Amino acid sequence: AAAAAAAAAAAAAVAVAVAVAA
Amino acid sequence: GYDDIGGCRKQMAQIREMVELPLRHPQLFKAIGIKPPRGVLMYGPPGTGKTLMARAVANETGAFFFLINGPEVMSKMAGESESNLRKAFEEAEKNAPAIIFIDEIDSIAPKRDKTNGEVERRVVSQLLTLMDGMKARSNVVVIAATNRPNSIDPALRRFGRFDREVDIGIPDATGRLEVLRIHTKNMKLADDDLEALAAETHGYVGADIASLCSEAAMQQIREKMDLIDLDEDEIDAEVLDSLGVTMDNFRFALGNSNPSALRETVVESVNVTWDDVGGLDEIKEELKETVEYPVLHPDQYTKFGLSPSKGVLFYGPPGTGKTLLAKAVATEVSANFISVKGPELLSMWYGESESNIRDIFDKARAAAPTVVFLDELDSIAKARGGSLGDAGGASDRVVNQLLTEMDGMNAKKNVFVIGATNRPDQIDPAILRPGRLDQLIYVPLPDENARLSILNAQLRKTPLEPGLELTAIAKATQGFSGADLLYIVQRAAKYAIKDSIEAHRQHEAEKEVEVDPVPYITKEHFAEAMKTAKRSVSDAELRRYEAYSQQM
Amino acid sequence: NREDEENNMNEVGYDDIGGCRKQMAQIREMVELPLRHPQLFKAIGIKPPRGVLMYGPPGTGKTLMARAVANETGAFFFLINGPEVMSKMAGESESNLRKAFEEAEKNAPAIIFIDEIDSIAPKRDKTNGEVERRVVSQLLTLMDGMKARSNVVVIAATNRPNSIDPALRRFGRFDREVDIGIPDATGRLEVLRIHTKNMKLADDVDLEALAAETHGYVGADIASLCSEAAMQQIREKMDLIDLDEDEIDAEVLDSLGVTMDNFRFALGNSNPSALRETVVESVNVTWDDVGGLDEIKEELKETVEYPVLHPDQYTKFGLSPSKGVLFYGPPGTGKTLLAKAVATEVSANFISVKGPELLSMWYGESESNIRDIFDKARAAAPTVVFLDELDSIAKARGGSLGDAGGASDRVVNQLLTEMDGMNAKKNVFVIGATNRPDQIDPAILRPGRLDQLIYVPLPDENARLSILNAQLRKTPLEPGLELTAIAKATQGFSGAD
Amino acid sequence: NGPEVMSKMAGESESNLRKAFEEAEKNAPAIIFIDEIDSIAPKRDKTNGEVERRVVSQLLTLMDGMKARSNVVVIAATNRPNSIDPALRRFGRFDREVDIGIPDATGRLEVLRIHTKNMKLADDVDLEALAAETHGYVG
Amino acid sequence: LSMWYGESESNIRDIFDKARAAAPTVVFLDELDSIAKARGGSLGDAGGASDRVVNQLLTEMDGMNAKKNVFVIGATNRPDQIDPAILRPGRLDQLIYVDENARLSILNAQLRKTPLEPGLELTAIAKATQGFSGAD
Amino acid sequence: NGPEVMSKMAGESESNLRKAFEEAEKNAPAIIFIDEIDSIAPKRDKTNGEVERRVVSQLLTLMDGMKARSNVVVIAATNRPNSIDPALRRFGRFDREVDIGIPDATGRLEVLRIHTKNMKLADDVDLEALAAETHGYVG
Ligand SMILES: [Mg+2]
Ligand SMILES: [Mg+2]
Ligand SMILES: [Mg+2]
Repeated sequence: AAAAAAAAAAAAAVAVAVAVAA
Repeated sequence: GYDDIGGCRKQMAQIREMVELPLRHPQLFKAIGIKPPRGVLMYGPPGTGKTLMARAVANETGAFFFLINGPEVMSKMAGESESNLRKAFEEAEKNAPAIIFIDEIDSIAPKRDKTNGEVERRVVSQLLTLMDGMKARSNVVVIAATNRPNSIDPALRRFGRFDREVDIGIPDATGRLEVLRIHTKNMKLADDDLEALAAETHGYVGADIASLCSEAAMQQIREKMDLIDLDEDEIDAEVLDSLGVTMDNFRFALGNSNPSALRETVVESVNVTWDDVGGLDEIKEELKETVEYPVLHPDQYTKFGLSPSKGVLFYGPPGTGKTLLAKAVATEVSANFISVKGPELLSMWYGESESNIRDIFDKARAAAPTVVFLDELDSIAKARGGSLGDAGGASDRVVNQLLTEMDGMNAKKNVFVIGATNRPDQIDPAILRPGRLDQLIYVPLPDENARLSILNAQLRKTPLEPGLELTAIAKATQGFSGADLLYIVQRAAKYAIKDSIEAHRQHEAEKEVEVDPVPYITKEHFAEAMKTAKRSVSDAELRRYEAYSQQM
Repeated sequence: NREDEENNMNEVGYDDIGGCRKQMAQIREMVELPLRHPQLFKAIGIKPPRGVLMYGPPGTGKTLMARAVANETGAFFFLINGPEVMSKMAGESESNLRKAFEEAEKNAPAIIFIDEIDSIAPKRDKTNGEVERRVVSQLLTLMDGMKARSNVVVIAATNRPNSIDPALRRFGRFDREVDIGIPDATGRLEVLRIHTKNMKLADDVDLEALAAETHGYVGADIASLCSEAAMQQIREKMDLIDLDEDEIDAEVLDSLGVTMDNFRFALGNSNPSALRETVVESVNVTWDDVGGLDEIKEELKETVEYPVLHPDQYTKFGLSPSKGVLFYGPPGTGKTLLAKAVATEVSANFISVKGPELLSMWYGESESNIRDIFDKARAAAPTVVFLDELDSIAKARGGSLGDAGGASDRVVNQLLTEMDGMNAKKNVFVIGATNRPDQIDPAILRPGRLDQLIYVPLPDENARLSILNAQLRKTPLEPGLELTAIAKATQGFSGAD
Repeated sequence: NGPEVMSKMAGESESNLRKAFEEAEKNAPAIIFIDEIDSIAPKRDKTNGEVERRVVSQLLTLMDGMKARSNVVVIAATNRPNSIDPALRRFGRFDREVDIGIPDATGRLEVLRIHTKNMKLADDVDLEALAAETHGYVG
Repeated sequence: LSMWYGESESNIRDIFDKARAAAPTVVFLDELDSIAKARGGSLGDAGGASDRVVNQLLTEMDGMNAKKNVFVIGATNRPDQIDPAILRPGRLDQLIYVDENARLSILNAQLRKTPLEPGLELTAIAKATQGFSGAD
Repeated sequence: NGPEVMSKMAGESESNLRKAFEEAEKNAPAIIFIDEIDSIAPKRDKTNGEVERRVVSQLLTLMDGMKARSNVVVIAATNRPNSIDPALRRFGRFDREVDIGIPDATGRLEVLRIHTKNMKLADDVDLEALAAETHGYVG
């Protein structure tokens, strides 16, 4: 007989940066 | 029955011909020399009645029928699901030239791109082979019912499996009236105009009309027992024969109903009236006819030969009632309305933000006509080009998604975007251009007569002294805004409440030893309210807005 | 013997449910009328609704309502917890649910109840696994198809209805969506009467004051308060009595009398479960601890206590009250101390938030956190929210030429729309304290967001004397000392100095 | 243990929770300690996986629901409560959250007495100075 | 500007592949400044998208021989912000500088399928409007 | 080793740790070596993946709990101690943080003598000057 399974691998995020000018 | 369904006369005729001609006289198809197809798909929004029409076709057709559904095919025993589908097809052939209907194919169509299990892939391949294995002389047609067309295995779209599809869309208002009538014959009708109810009903589709009808019926039933005081003992026949759902029930049901598509994005019922928006008379009129013509006289637009404008931007300094105009429009538009705030759509997960923009515009197109109010559009429309690396191009992606979804509004489905920003200087020059967002309404500082109108509109509910003169106030307050006047009135009200509480505690002490000593506001209250009254207008900001308006 | 007696009182009748009169009655009609007077629905022509969705914050008695209806109705009842259906075996969870529905139909007309549907309706579009999507498809098929429902009604309970598949939120599957929100003051009064009629209370019991002083408790919160009070009383009396593990005399069992001191102490040591995450221990500051600012103290006290104590007068004139206020002046003048005092005496809830605390390195969580905080504030209203140093979070949008990633501009836009937008604006008061009012955006200081611009000037000699008395109110001092000289000698100093 | 329940099989974790609770109620009037809840309550909103929210729903049902508890008391331990679902922090599920913070000099003295009772100390040693000079020790 | 990371160059690569496959063709690049924006002024970027797009455009336009006879047409409002590395000889050297009669012809072409009033002349609108454009 | 226990599959890395510790405590009094914990100690607050929190919690439970250890000792190895969860740097889990820095010139001489005992060099060359020339060369 067969069976099922759950799976959760990863995702993708985005970061935010601060800059300094001159 | 076949006539039971309605609102989609063209599609019902198409499907009826498609199902009857290869089933009533297949011999003529052989004589002409065309092999009729075996697979036929219908796709549309939820509640359109696809299952209803399929059931009616199963009923009105004398030929034998069989129903299959996606989630009941797979089974614990290995390889037994494929055998189940195979034996289903063998019985479909062996019994008679029947018609087989598979419900919710999307459960058995994971696009084979995100599909990872081996049993699911096997079942998909088995069904693909069986469909391809349906010879010309099979003389049995399969009918597929998909709720969403994008999550479909492209292999199923190939010729020989599913060539004829029908996008059963939301019915016309006249079709909506026809469906309402279909619901309205069985029930006991009061003496009195479903045409008006359909002309005012805009976003509801199919089952939503049934929901409205049921809700009105329930309200009618609710008034009856409470007045009759009917108890658990028994029902009174005099009540039973005296039953007719009136117009007021339908008013109540419409006031307590919303389209199933918008059920998630319902909005708080805040009430505003056209007399609450003091001043801005020309603005109020121009907005109302601009909203009323495309929604009531589509033929007039055709006669003119120029489609109406779609976007608009309200701009001005804060406290000029722009959000108040948005509320008033949301209250009195006779159409759907979705309020959207800028930062709400953004999401950290990469792509999700644009997905949210896409789905919100999907609902906007679904519940057409609609009025999407984007408050503080600047948060989205930040001018760029030197940002370089900061947010992560995600803001640029959002702006690109909004731009591509704002120019892609065809003549159909007539969706109006209302913008509201305080500082238009930061908006992207692209969006402000015509073709995507053309109209620009400017909300100047109120005139003195407009100021008086605003003042009178804010004290509509407040009991007032008989000998109250507001002309002096207007002559004094020259550069103020509606919010400033609201602050003045609230200060006066607070002073009055303080006096009333003082008098009430004095009277309570007297009792320990009229009800309202100040039933209305007094002139002294206004005198003290204006002692602490100031204007939030920044003269420099005024100059900047004037310069921008001149540049316009 | 006791089993029969226990069963009778075990069931919680409809009278047990309180504070939700309108919604409870509506659902009672929906469940009873087709099972008490079906004939009217055959005579009128139309069928009744056969689907209901309960939604609201937790501990709102929705599960209590399910138990109450199950106890009241004599019809068959089927109970299904949400995650309970699935199993390791392939294709058996849907088989199990189908078997459940078939059994429900086979036996009698029945009411199915599916608890925590949010785990079972993931919208079938954002998930990546197919088992959930096929379970959703199976539920949709059972709710819609040949013989979709046959004289059986389905009740569902949820906490996040917006994370549900739109097809499940449609007429024909779930016709009515009931919103059981925070109970009103009267509702809390009935809840208190329900929870206080069982145990024995002393004659000093007066529930009206307790219902008035509670501001955000819903259901179980109130029950918890009651329990805590009782336990405190038990601790007051389990101390005077010895350990006595063998048995306790009736005289201690009798004359318990949960005093008002117990109730007040338990209310002072409790808070609504909503604010349980954000609240912190607060220092104590008397009004006499705040020297000077007499007119400002009275103005703020009346402007906060009037909507909460005198709402009838507001409806008499039918005008909304002022909400915001912004103090500004030189630092250390006593602004933050005044805010602490307001937190200590005022009855309304206090939400203390630091200025740059809420900023995030990720994308969009600043505005999401602002929305979450503001939702919490408007949920458990009346509330007092203190924004310390608005110039840290509020600036003129776009002023800084150097790119910040747009975070600050988007945050300020979120603030603007929350202080003035499509808001209910019932009972939320924004208090600001900044010593540099030039850096704040001109829109925030507008009336309708921040209508009161209060300047806190330097104290005078009499105010310095008042402050000296306030801070010398505890420490012992010289009888021969007169502070008049100190006042005559201090001119430019502040309270902190 | 906290992560002891999570498994590769779909739904078996909740089955394990059901078995645990049913055995606990079937055996005797028991006390159930669930350790390190910070890994089994990710607020149901910041997380993206499906199994964890399902486990959270199972736990919420176990704590409150039809005949939720009878002669069973649940105690939990965690190092960060702010990263917990509010639905678990309500009366009926988790009535009261007790805090265990930094002891003072006297508290440090009892802890020192506890920890210095079994070894052979010198006669010239005292615990008062040690309890005073020790400031930030968590015991 | 493909959302997929790095694909912002593959889009231009396969656009020029579709151009060179169906030779001859005309690639009308509208609003060149938005694409080129020059280089150097803003050293940083969101993954150097700008500089990578300009380098892809230069390396997929300078590789055009006498075969495949492609032709790039540009148009802009601001000619100041175009890259001199793309205005160089050997890549794109032509400079076409772009009235009343054109305004009258535009007004007569816009009013083709329109029931106009017979007593109406558009020469007044042509003479009154001088520095206008077809969109307005 | 550090990254070899991680499993993207749900609830399997924890099982791997369970089997590892069970075998470790089954055989005999044992010494365990967990290489590169910095891949399994992101402090549970910065990273967004729930799997890291779950593995950290499982490690904490294994290193601390009811009848945690019996006659075994655990040692860790890392290059970035500052990027570690403070709950892992506690007495009873990892009490002794030993440092290993660059050896002295004498250390270089000793290492060379270790390296040049099995090979064969010439007489003329000495290792003292060679050790002195090797200033920062480590291991
Ligand atoms: Mg259907
Ligand atoms: Mg419950
Ligand atoms: Mg301060």
